[PDB]
Amino acid sequence: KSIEQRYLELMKKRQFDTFDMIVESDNNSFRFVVSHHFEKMVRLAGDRYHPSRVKRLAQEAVTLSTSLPLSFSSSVFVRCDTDRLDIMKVLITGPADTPYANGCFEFDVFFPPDYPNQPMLINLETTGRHSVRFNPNLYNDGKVCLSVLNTWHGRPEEKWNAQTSSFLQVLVSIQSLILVPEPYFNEPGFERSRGSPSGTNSSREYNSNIYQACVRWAMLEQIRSPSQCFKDVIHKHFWLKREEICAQIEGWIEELGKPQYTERASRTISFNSMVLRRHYRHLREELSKLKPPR
Amino acid sequence: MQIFVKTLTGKTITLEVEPSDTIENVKAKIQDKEGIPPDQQRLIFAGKQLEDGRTLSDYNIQKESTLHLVLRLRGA
Amino acid sequence: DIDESLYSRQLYVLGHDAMRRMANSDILLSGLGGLGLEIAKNVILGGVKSITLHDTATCGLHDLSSQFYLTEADIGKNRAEASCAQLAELNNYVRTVSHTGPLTEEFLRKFRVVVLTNSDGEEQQRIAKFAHENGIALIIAETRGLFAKVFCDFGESFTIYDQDGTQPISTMIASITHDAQGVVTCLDETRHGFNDGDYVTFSEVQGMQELNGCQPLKITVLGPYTFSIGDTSKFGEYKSGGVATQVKMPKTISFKPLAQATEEPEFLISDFAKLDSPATLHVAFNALSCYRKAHNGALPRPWNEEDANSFLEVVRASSNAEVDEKLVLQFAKICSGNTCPLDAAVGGIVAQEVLKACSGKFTPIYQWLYFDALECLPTEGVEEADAQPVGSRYDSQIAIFGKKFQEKLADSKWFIVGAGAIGCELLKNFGMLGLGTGNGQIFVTDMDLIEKSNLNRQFLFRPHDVQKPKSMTAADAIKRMNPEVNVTAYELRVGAETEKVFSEDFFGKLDGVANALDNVDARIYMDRKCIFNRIPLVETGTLGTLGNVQVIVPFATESYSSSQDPPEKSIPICTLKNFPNAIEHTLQWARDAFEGVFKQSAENAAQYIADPQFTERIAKLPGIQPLEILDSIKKALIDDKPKSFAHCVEWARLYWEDQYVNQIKQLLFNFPPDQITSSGQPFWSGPKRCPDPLVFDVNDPMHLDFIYAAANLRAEVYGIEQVRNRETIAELVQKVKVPEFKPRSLDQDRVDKIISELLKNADKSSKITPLEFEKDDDSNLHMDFIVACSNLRAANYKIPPADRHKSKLIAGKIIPAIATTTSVLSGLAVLEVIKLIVGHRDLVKFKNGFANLALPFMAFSEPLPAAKNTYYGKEWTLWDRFEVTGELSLQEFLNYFEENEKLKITMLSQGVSMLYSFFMPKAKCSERLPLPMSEVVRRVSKRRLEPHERSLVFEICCNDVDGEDVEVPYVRYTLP
Ligand SMILES: *P(=O)(O)OC[C@H]1O[C@@H](n2cnc3c(N)ncnc32)[C@H](O)[C@@H]1O
Repeated sequence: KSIEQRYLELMKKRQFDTFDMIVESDNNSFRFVVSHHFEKMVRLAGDRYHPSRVKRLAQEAVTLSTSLPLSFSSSVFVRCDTDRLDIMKVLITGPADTPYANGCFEFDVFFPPDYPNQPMLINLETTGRHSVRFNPNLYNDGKVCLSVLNTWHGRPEEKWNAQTSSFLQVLVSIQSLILVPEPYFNEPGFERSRGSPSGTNSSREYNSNIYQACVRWAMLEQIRSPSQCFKDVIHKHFWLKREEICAQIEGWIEELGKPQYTERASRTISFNSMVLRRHYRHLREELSKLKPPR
Repeated sequence: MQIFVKTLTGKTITLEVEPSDTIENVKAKIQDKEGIPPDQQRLIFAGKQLEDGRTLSDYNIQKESTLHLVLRLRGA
Repeated sequence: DIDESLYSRQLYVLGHDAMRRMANSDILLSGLGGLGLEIAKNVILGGVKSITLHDTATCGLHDLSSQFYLTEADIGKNRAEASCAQLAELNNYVRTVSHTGPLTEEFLRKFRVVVLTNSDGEEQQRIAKFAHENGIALIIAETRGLFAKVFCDFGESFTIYDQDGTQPISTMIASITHDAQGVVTCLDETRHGFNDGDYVTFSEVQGMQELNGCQPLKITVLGPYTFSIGDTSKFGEYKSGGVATQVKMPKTISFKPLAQATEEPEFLISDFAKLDSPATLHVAFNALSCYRKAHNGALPRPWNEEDANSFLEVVRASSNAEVDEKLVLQFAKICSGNTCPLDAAVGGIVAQEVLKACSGKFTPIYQWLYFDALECLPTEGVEEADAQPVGSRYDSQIAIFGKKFQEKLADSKWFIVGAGAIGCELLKNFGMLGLGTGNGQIFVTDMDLIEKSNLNRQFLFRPHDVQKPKSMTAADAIKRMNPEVNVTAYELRVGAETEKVFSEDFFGKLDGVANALDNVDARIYMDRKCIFNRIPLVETGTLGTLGNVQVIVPFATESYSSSQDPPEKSIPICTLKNFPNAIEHTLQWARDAFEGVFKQSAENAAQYIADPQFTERIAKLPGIQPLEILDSIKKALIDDKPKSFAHCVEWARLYWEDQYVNQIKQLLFNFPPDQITSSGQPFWSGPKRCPDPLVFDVNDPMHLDFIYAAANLRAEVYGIEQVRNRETIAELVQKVKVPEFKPRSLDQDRVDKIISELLKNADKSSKITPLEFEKDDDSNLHMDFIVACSNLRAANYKIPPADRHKSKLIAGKIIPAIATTTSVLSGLAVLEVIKLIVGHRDLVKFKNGFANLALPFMAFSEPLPAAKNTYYGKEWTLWDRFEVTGELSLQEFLNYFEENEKLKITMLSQGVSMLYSFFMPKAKCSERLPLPMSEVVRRVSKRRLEPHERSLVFEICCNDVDGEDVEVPYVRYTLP
């Protein structure tokens, strides 16, 4: 079988599953054994829930057990608490031909008690301890900016709709509109500057920054210290695609080595290329240590 | 036919409907003109609350009839 | 000025101009029965300059049915004199006096508004003519059994300054056409919301600068996104920008005198299903006086057929118009009675009309309002012998409902959740009704304590009752009004944590629940409890002049959760972060800054100081959490710890610079001010305002205010003594050196190092204390800091600043409230409670109520029946459930359904937990199958089962024999 066929056959079984995120503690309390961003909100909510939330979450789980996107380019993996559907973690691999390609990005999802009336809360965890802004819509504090997650006035076809909107729609929206090939033009106003040499240089600078950011945090830290929920998935994904990842990073380094027209962008590109080589050496060191999965 | 919808805050809305439209259609026209989703709208007429799946003929809503768009409040 | 600390909630409804006008108005109230007492109470709580209570009747046993300020010892005394002493304690800013002399012409000239109750026809006509001739607002109110009448005559020329009570709406302008019918188009297709025929004004318009600050212009709404303002060809070409703001145009109307208005009445409709009722009620109320004149001043006897026939004959003789004879007979049969909730509602309406007359705000009743509550009566009526008086304080109520209904009331048990304004009014109405005075009981619960701002609309509390529990104080207060009332009070918040007291046994002996809460979570919880225990629930909610009542009947109507309310409006992350365009965004940003700076930055440090073993506890946390806590503790305790107030001032100055200069400079570096997109529109256009960094000036009051508040709060956090001297802080802040800023384009080892640093350098003698945001205290400087921060951020983006009043309204999430609305909606709720206690089950009798006292508007609807669904041909609603008894294993539980109900359970849940599912791990599924359901619930929910829990509720998602999903009722699992 081709490597793509093996990847598709192996990652299909682990798309949706449950993990022990919460365990019993003393004096009728519970503690988190995994790092969840919305633990404080979970504790504040307590046992409050709207009656429709149970049915909505059951339907969402039924949809997610079979309809999660999966391809050799990008895939989505969802883990939920074994006893609570409203606490979830999402792993999205970067699509091909983008600065995020083959990078594992982890999100924390909490469904509020008012769901599906209020939109769910999603926060990006792969931020490099808030030192990296991966996208104009992905602030370094973890907040995700999407129109579908807004109940504010907006426009009826763009707001969060209690009938039409769903978790799968939000995941696909992130996967296809945030991890775009040219994230620089995601900012409004900058979109119409594309096609000009200055816009091209700015996009190249942004992509050069994102290259090293992704290589360090989305790949190296995920291999070194994977999340307990996605350990097996991350190991399999990085073992099956080590050669492709190495070739892609070498291509990135070669692209960054091309001459630049402006010195201001040239200095930043050279610095980012140096950092990218420094991180790629470590990544090559780590990839060789990956024992093959059974 | 033309009907009027009064909001609990006193704003008046004019709709162009037909005696056979359904309540879903009326709510959709209201959604165009105001912006509330149809499931958040409470229409009162002649002591009756309009429910989805019925037409204006059952409620005997005729020309120049006035509907009331009410809502619930969370104070106390 | 107006004492905001007392009138805080009422100011957001009325306004400063209205409150100033009411503070100069003298009120005369004639008649001190139940209705008059309610009117006086609401008016006094409103805060008029003075009120004079006039009455000629003496207190009797029949007055105790609704007068809560009269006792049996007051029988024989003048009602006004007896109630004046107790009424004066409601508000010390209002001068309350009592008058017993005749209502001479010279005496009437001293009052702005005159309210007439229980006055006869001749006196009514004379006083109305005199008041209309001499420019005195007149209101006439009456209550006869279950009927009401309100008349308003505010003079020949009455000016209304705010017709509807809604805030003006402003919209951003995208383009204005330059022609004879210029059309204004809104921004990026956002609905303006302007009504047709509105008046608007323009500001911040570039190119068409002539429209800036112009007089209001009548508009024509051409669509949901565009409107026309007339000819715009005389002005310059429109460039960009512009904000159109709605302007409230005053209206002047003329009121007919009483004599003319009687012949040509204009009716305000109270129920749109009774359009013919007001015409008949007008004649009935008019002919009541003739009947009294013809029968020695005696009203028709309760439920007497002969007197009803005589009254019908009198009505026929007095008028030639056709009337509802059945309605006339029903009116005659119960016109001699009197009940409390109707009096409360009519008093709340009449008091709002008095406030309208005083202040000129909101639209008055034009001109007659007639209300009835005939659905509270039994369908078969009341026998005459049952309605005879028995020498009790409920005689006027027995004259309406009979003695058997009084016995039913005495044995009723009802639960009131929340003891706020609505809760206090419900308690008063239940006490005066006689509910629970026999073998029944009245339960009231509330977790809050009494604050000063609560005294404005909660009449059961006194200034010396501050810091006492609400529920206990309210119960003690209503015990004095009616000694026979049995009340049990709790200081508990209803929820999952208090089910030990509010167990299934507690709800098992209840007859109903009345909701008086201020949040949706408690409403949802109480709705779920009422569904599970199958008891009726009455839900009430208010917002300013708006109110609503919903009645939920088991097996009859839909529940509270069956419908959805609009979600709470949030703010987009980018709008709050980088591009604010309204004062709400800046206020939310200031609130978040306050929280993050004065609370979140010190919680970990305080916990570390208090708990010696905090480090070892946080060393076991997963992920990067130990580092994220240890570095915050280090930053709070070593790096940013101020050793003196001078360091606090320096930190405040640096924080000001970072927030209003450095970050704005960085944002402008990222996006240049003159950036223009390819198609032509600049980046800093439309909803985005180009900011400009501020320049610090110690002479500027705003900058010094921010420095003062921030430094004092920072000193309070670390325990340093505050320096509340503006001159000293101004002197100190001028010596601070601001560093230059330029825009820009092993974990275990770190944990051990930080722990060692905390053990060595950090001192446990510190007194770090996070601050809790309190808005109602003016000496804690929280609101001062919020106002300064929000106004400075607004000055950054050229957003118009907001004063302390609006900032407190928005940032504090204050819900405006007034007493008149509360009284109306509690009266309506108690009427629904009476209907429930009677035994009505048809949805025709029950009425969901909606009101807006500003319009004035009232409307009703039948509650919607519960939705019906079918599985295997069996109909079920939200009230039906499965009954599974005994103790069963999980496998036995699944097999029970699979064998009896022919349903395959694919997902079994208990609340937020998940006991079983199709995608659960095989090992856990095998483990949980042989265990009893109680043990499975204990394991999954991670908490013990309390002994008071006698049953559990399960929600199941099932598949039929054909493999398709079907909706099924929930399961009630009875523990052995
Ligand atoms: P308004 O805010 O004047 O009246 C509301 C009162 O209800 C009390 N309250 C709110 N939420 C609860 C719960 N869950 N349980 C008991 N009491 C509640 C508030 O404290 C106000 O007194």
